Amino acid sequence: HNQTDRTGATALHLAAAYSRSDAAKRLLEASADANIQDNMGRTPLHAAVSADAQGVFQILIRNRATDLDARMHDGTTPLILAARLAVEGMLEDLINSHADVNAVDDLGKSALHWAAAVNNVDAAVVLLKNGANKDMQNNREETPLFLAAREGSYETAKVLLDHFANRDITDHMDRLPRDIAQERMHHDIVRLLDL
Amino acid sequence: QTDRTGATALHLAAAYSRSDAAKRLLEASADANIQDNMGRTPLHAAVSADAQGVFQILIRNRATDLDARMHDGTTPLILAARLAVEGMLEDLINSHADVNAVDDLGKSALHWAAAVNNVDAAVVLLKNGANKDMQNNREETPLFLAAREGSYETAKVLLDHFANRDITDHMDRLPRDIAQERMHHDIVRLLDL
Repeated sequence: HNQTDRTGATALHLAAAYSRSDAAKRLLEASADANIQDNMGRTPLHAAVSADAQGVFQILIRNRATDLDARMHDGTTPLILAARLAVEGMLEDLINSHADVNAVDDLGKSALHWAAAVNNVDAAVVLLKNGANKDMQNNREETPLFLAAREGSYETAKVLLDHFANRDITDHMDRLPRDIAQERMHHDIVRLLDL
Repeated sequence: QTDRTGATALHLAAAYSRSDAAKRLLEASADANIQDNMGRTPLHAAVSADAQGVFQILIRNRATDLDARMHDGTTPLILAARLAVEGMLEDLINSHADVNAVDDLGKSALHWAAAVNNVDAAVVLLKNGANKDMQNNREETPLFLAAREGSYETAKVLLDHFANRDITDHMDRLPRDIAQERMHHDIVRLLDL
């Protein structure tokens, strides 16, 4: 019931991963724990996001006891995961359900850092519109703009610059976003930063 | 809905303990917090009907406002306190309802429990951080209200919680004075202990 398999997956994890809406509801009605962590610290909500299981995702976010800010064993939250995976809708649904927009994983990266690293531009816009700290530094003193520049995420770097993200905040080695873009040969980003 | 009393389908599911209906409406994105003519949401109606199945469905639904106010400021917790329904007041508290919210007369759920001598609710409320000394608009503490209404069991609870017996109403009456006035002999002697 709250019994797990070899991967630490409960029945509720499996419903998430397999898109079993009804099984998910019966489990939750029977007081099944919504926040049990599997071997990687994923709760069923992490699993619903990874599986892009829209039905179970909606059931889990509607359930008041679900921890929308639950952390995997590397501090990854459902919001960071949705940002990284670029699944449709879930990112904005979590935000509208009051997930913490500025929570960070264990390396100090927020959902916006990750939207920038993977060039998930729609996620960055939604995050920025809902109070994401555009100039947040992670443990390595990297801002989302720094990561965009490093990864060649032109479209997301442009959204951040249009939101007046601070282009002079350097990383732990004193590198500007312009510097890391130049080192990594992202000439288009260098040009964008020079405008 | 809404209908003639201002009841949506979800109010009616609450009033008649229809759990299947309530679940179906919520999963179809019905607004959990529509007020009827008296300012009741489906959650107030479930408390009033003592509808345990629908009550549980509603409180497990994230978007339900557990602290919703009727037109006199009555919250679900206050209503559960007044009515002395089983289970519901504790479940609201455990779901993080505001223990210290007040109706428009400034009465908290603890004020009400004292007034109706709902001693179990007083114990639960005090255990979860209720202000034992909170004064309402008329400057009445829950101890004062227990004293006035002859609520021995609840006045004992609040005294055991070191409620301040010296706090007076707007006419500067002690709980001891009002018990004396209303000839609640058990309370006066309770208070002289």
